[PDB]
Amino acid sequence: MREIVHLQAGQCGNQIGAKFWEVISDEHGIDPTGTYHGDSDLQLERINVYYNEATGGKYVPRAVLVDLEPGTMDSVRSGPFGQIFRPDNFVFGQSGAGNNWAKGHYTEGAELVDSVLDVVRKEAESCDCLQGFQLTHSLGGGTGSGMGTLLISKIREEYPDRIMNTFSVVPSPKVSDTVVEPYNATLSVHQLVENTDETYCIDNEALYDICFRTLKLTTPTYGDLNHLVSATMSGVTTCLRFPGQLNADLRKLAVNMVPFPRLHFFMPGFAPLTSRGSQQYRALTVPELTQQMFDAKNMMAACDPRHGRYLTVAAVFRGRMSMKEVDEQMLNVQNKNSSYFVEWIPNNVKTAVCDIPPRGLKMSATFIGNSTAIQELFKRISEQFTAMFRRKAFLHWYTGEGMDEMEFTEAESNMNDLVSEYQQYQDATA
Amino acid sequence: MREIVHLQAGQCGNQIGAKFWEVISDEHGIDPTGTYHGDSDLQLERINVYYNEATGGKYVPRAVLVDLEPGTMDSVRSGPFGQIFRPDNFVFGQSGAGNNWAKGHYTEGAELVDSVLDVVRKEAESCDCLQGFQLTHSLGGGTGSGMGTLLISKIREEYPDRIMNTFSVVPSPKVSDTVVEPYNATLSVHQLVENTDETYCIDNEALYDICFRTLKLTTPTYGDLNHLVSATMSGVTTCLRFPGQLNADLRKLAVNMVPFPRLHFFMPGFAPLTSRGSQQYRALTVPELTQQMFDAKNMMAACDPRHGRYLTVAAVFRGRMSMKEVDEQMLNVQNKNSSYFVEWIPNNVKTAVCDIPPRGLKMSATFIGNSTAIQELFKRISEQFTAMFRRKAFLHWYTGEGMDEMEFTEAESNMNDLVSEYQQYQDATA
Amino acid sequence: MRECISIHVGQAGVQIGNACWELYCLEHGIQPDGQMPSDDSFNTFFSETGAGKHVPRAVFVDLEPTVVDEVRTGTYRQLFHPEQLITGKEDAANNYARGHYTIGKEIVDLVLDRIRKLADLCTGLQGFLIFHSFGGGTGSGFASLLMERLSVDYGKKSKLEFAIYPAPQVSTAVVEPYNSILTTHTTLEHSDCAFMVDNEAIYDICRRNLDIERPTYTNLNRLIGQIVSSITASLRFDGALNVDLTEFQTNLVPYPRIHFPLATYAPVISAEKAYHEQLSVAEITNACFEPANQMVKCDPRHGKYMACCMLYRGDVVPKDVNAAIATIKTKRTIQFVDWCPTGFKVGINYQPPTVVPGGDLAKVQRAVCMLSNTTAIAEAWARLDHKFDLMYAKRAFVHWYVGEGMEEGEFSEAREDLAALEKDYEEVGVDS
Amino acid sequence: MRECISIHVGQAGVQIGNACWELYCLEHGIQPDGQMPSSFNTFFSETGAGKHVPRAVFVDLEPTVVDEVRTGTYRQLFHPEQLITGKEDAANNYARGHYTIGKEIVDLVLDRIRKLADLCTGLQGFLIFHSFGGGTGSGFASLLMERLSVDYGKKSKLEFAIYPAPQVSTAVVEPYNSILTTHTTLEHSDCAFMVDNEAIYDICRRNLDIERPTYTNLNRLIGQIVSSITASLRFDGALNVDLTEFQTNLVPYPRIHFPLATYAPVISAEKAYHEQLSVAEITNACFEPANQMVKCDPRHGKYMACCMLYRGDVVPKDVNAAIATIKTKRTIQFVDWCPTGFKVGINYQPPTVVPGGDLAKVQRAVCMLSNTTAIAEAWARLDHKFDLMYAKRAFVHWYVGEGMEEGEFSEAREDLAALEKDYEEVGVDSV
Amino acid sequence: SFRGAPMLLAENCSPGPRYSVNP
Amino acid sequence: NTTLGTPTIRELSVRDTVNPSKSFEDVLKEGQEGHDLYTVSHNDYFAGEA
Ligand SMILES: Nc1nc2c(ncn2[C@@H]2O[C@H](COP(=O)(O)OP(=O)(O)OP(=O)(O)O)[C@@H](O)[C@H]2O)c(=O)[nH]1
Ligand SMILES: Nc1nc2c(ncn2[C@@H]2O[C@H](COP(=O)(O)OP(=O)(O)OP(=O)(O)O)[C@@H](O)[C@H]2O)c(=O)[nH]1
Ligand SMILES: Nc1nc2c(ncn2[C@@H]2O[C@H](COP(=O)(O)OP(=O)(O)O)[C@@H](O)[C@H]2O)c(=O)[nH]1
Ligand SMILES: Nc1nc2c(ncn2[C@@H]2O[C@H](COP(=O)(O)OP(=O)(O)O)[C@@H](O)[C@H]2O)c(=O)[nH]1
Ligand SMILES: [Mg+2]
Ligand SMILES: [Mg+2]
Repeated sequence: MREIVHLQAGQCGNQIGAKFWEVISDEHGIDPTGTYHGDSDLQLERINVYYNEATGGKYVPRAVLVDLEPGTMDSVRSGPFGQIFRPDNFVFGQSGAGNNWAKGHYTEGAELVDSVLDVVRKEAESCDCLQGFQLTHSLGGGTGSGMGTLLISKIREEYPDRIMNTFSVVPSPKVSDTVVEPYNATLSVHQLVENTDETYCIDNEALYDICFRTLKLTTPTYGDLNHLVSATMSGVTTCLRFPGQLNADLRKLAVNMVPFPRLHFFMPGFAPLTSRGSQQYRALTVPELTQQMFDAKNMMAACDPRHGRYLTVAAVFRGRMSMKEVDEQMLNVQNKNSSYFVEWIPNNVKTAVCDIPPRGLKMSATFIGNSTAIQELFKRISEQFTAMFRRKAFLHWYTGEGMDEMEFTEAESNMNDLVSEYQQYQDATA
Repeated sequence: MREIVHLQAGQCGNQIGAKFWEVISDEHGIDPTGTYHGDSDLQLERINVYYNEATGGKYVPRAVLVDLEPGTMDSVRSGPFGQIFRPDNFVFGQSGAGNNWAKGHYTEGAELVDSVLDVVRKEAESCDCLQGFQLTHSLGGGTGSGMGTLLISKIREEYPDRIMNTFSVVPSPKVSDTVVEPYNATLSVHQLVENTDETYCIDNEALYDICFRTLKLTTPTYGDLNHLVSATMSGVTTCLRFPGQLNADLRKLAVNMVPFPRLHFFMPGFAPLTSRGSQQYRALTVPELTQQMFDAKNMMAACDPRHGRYLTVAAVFRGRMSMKEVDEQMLNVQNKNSSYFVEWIPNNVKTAVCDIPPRGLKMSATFIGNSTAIQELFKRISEQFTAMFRRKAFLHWYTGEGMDEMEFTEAESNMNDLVSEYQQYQDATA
Repeated sequence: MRECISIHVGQAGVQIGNACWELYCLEHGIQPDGQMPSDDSFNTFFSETGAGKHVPRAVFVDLEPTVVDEVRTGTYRQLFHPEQLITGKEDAANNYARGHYTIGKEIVDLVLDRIRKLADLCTGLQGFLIFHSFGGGTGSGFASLLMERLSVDYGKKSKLEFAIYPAPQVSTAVVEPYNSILTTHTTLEHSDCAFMVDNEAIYDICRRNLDIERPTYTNLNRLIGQIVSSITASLRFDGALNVDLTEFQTNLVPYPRIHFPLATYAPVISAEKAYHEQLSVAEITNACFEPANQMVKCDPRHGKYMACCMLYRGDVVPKDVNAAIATIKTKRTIQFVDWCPTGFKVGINYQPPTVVPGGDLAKVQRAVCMLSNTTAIAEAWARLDHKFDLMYAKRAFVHWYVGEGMEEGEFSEAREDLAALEKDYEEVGVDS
Repeated sequence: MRECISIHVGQAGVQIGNACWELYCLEHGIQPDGQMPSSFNTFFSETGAGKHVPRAVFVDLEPTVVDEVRTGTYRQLFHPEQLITGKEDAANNYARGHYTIGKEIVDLVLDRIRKLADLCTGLQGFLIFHSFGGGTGSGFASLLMERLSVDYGKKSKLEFAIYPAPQVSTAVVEPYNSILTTHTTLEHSDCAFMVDNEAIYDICRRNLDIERPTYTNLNRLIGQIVSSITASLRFDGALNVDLTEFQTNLVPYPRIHFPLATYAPVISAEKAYHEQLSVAEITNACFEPANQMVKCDPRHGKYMACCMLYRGDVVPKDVNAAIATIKTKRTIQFVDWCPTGFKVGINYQPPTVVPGGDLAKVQRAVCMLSNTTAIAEAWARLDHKFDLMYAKRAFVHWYVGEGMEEGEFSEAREDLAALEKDYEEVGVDSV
Repeated sequence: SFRGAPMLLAENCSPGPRYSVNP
Repeated sequence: NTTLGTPTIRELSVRDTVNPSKSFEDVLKEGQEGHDLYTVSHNDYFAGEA
């Protein structure tokens, strides 16, 4: 009908999808067993989007969990909704890539791609009308940043027309957890710009910044950061999954979000974030929802849109409001902050409304923004990559895998080509 | 009416048939004593097909247990359904063949045949209209692969028009339990091509792959080996022993599955093989069977169907189902796989439906298929069989029985002709 | 039903006979009187009588009395007829000459009449288990003359041949290679299968694994009895794949002249070592293939295998048997002949091996017996030809053999008969 | 699943392995018999009856240092075949331990490694422990790496090594063996953990307040270091870090695989419970020059890499706070071609405590693996020592009579000089 | 579709049991 | 008096797995399941029903 198959790669990707599959399961009134204990009829009308039927009142997530190290699935299997999943989709290796991109891309990936390609062929063909696939990974690992790219390269030539989204995690320069982090990312994002309909840029450090100030948790775990990220991907698809006052979906956004095919990187936002003391004294109205929405501190990307020009902005809202009160807040922000919006597109903001609020909250919103500030992310990687690459440091790890030295050169040129035309779009006269 | 006589030759045939008779007894509600404890009239409806009548409301299987060694019949007689057989159906010699094919075929087995022809004629003349003969054996034995080949030679001359099948076990190179096994097989297939309407090539290796992977069994015993055959031959005749929505019998498949008299070799299939865990995540829907119907992991032979073209395909379904989806998934599979299937025969596949489900289940299917992959079975033997024959290795056990050197060349010649014609039909233009 | 008759010859056959016939008695539960206190699994070795007494199917024939008189004065004296303990007044005294033509001929008839009546007792006869040595005069010459009269009497019946091989280094005799060389004609044309084994390799394994630093002759024979019991375990008890003698007799012998496989049994370990060692199937098949566990002092790397016979026993599953054989075949260090990529005969049984009190092996649920026919045994006969030649040049100890009554010519012809056997193995090693 | 095999070599090897397997058994709950009355698959293997055997092969050339273990409390814990002894030792002679005595037992130890490879299914690492002073622990170790490389070209082999102390020395002929072990530790290893006893003596005196330490006190710290390394493998964490991962983020060039470890906190019970303990303080203590177990100052050199491993009750927030605090310091220097030189691992379970030991029960701890250029000065001093020994040709006749050509001494000196020059090239900045 | 997965294997390797022991 | 090694008692009996003792009416009830919610969820129906 409208199905999305969820591909899960890497420990970052595996933990981000467990929390994700938790909240959507909560959204439909699904117990950890997998039956239905919800109340409203609407809680089960479009469960076919993410779930496949099973006997005895059962439903299963439409998931494919892949990780080159077998020691991560057991943590997932002992997790909250560990047994709701279909264990035939646990397709894993034995010897890990050790955060080496080429090992997961060339050496050890080639053995495990066929089995996961069978099981994505399993689920995609099982459904009737497939909207597209989704993939979750990080750009700092060896499997999600590595073999995960190979899956995209294969899946595009098989099914070209289906929408391809990845909630990729970009490594941060201020806090890094891998020395060869720029080497994999430079060789990874090159695959994204050629084969991906759209990619979402989420940085952990920006999640750390939000949890520091907006929420003020003394000890926020990696579940909380996942819980923030899990809100976004539920907020993107709530318009397609539930009836909305005005409806949209992934293709409605994606056609409206991407001016030229080389630019499909987005900064996500999610509006109602309040600390435990701030729930007491607030008035849940749509004006303050926009004020919290458009400040730069709520951003979970690592780039300030006050340093660039907003080319397009998307803001899908969840709950019942008046779109009138939605519409001037759209209009007012475009008029007041005229400089931050480009001139060759008037009406830079696109919105949608889904009637049903997120379950457990009254008002919420999600944000998809493509601004000129994303080129800040790319260039600060290049200052680290060229630092690595001038003295050929950490190069014997790659070259021993059998690939050539020119592949770094062709990737960086595509990076330098991309940011240059990205800069060129910034300085454009009407 | 339409009666069946089950020949039982060799230790492999004896244990398989012992489990086989146990299966259908539960399907027909016959206790180990020999009486009827079932409830449905359909149980006693077509009970004469397999069993014969005795006084006191007792029914007795129609089988001929043949083995050169008297030790196997003690194990069979001590089995669970052990006393239901007739003591003079047990026709056994005192010495074995020693896995020497010429000994069973010529020297010692020719002493035991005359007692065997007495009993097989006895069960033949009791029934007014016998359907056909059924024999199970291994091509790697001495009695089953040896004297058993002689048994099918004579019975064909006596009864020309009745069908006969053989659920023969075909040897495998990666796990070989006998070194003269290619010698026994090469002299056994030459008997099979001349006088056999249909053959079900069972490889023991793939079944170990079946239980380890799909079923997840730590210690699969030889009883679990015999199950998956015992469920298979039960499924072939479940249209014969019970009324069906679309009827079939052994002859309906036999005329439909043999395009030319040389090709009668088939790889079986069974749809609902699922582990204990897999019943939790499963929908008992007929699209789910079709994948388990058509997956190469499902096959019981040692030939991947991807490397050859499907000639004639057959599918019998055991259970109550709408047959719009019988011929829908039918058409979907053939259209999508138009390259693999042969082109000179459109609509390659067969259907049959039995309303009565399997005992302990709702819905079962049995696959019988003729493809070009089966030619990979025999040429593997010829690569290995030619090895010993070139140096005349293991020849004195054969030559010492009073037999020549010509038949080794003739059996290979008849073999090498069969694959060549089989390959010729692989490379054919419509 | 299957039956087997024991023709133990020599002091070695008698001593092994005391060990082995003890092993089957505890296996089946026969009391030292010969009555079961509690189906017919004993029919292969034992025979019922009028008084319900179970009689072993064996003959203990020696040519010196004192070795057998110990059996006559032992605990299990009451388990035989006072006929087949056939003795002789004067022995050959380590002479093939005396035991073939002079002293053996006085009890040819009585030995051959005895084997006739046991064969008359049995209905379905499978084969004969004959135990002797290549060293002793009674064990070599007399065992030869009985055999060549057994070939005429029973043409088809299987004649498996357990024989003791003199060790490459240690020896209890100086004239033993003279007996050994002439006996090869008996084991080449007048046999179906050979189990040549030296005492020296059995000395090594018990010390290294079983912690038997001082091996007496009883410890070696206990390992011999377990190997024999493993061969006939398929006959005595049921299994998932029972393998009779003709089943494995066919599957070791590519050419009529080449019937000399190598025996190997595993696991052989003490209780002190097995406690910290988990036991399964995958590693014990690797135990059959170590050069240090070979019952014959030889290197498997020097030769290549043409046929291998697996005899698993106990709580075993065929799946990991297939899994184990997958690992063995996927190895370059394993070498197989070009004309046999499938060289394996697997035997599966239910009942585990039994343990005798006062023994050495610990009680282990699973075990495997290996019977490997390789060309690595070719060098084993090469050293005797060198040892024979440096006595043949000096004409030493020939007056003993000539005085007893053979022409000297047959000494030379037998040497060429061994030599022809060497080149036949060399043709096997050649790969086209 | 993950598996690591310990191949303890020499007297240092057997004593360190005694310590290590002790604290491992108390970590997981294994009895001295080897049963759990009530994650273990990486270092113990199961039996049918519930017994668990360690995956270690203790091997030496002098039987006493292992027969003490044979009569020790863990006699039935270890499989007796895992204990391999030689009749005679090298007596601190590299040529003896590499070319006269070792080749007798090489076949036995390699067959044992074959047996452990058969026992294991997914093997992760070989952890070898030895010293650079002892003749057996140098030459035998060298030949076993040389063969084990061609038996498993791909498998990772971490090399824990005792480096001869800069001032104190238990032997006089130790620089020759230390010189000749370098070729093997260069061309047959993936990561090496040289450490001297003098700095651990200093740490134990200054921090843990034992005025007269023993070898057990040092070995307990080494076992704690190994436990901190392998805790990510043994149990879950927010960021589990595998050996392949932290071996990736430590080695810039194939010739440079010599990180320096560090552990914190290291303090007594009263001061431990009585001071507030936090991530900022333990991370600052990790970079103190006085807490390094290798007698060199990283302030004299430049860091190229830092592999960080927290353990216990730790939070990513204060992890990143500490990483920013450390980055904002002019005293700590970093090479130009590594603006991001950190890789942090997080593990849930706190480190355990061993009785008779020195550490307190502490809710959080930290290991550091710093790859810097400050280690090359130690090789420079040992080169000076080796030159002043080799000028007089002292003790050369021992190795010559053992049967070795003389020029490989100068060859190994040339190799060390080339390694030092490579370290200097890495130290050179392109500004 | 046609579901062809005869490829799903893990990794396991070890050298040969031929090396001498010297009795 | 004691046997050593790893005896692996059977994981499953494939009789019980694929052809269980579940009676035909119990199979019918299992197929019946939550049929109304199934028809709403994934359009899966029984035969011969509008
Ligand atoms: N393994 C083993 N070998 C034995 C045993 N007893 C004798 N032998 C071998 O037999 C050889 C000598 O032959 P014996 O069996 O002792 O005596 P014999 O066969 O009667 O021949 P004569 O001494 O001439 O009478 C010796 O070299 C031993 O190797 C035994 O108990 N175990
Ligand atoms: N840290 C530490 N070092 C040790 C220990 N035991 C020995 N060593 C070091 O090992 C060096 C000498 O080698 P040993 O370990 O005693 O024995 P070996 O390595 O087998 O060499 P040989 O003495 O020739 O047999 C000494 O200089 C010590 O520094 C120990 O328990 N802990
Ligand atoms: N947001 C988020 N990031 C995570 C989580 N777990 C790990 N990561 C990130 O993932 C990166 C390591 O990924 P890795 O496991 O090597 O990926 P793989 O090689 O594909 O398996 C680190 O930089 C972490 O920042 C999580 O739960 N949430
Ligand atoms: N599927 C199955 N195969 C068996 C069984 N018993 C034996 N076999 C196979 O049959 C072959 C040996 O047959 P064998 O006993 O020598 O037959 P015979 O000589 O005619 O009595 C072996 O390779 C086994 O794989 C059984 O119960 N089931
Ligand atoms: Mg004697
Ligand atoms: Mg020492």
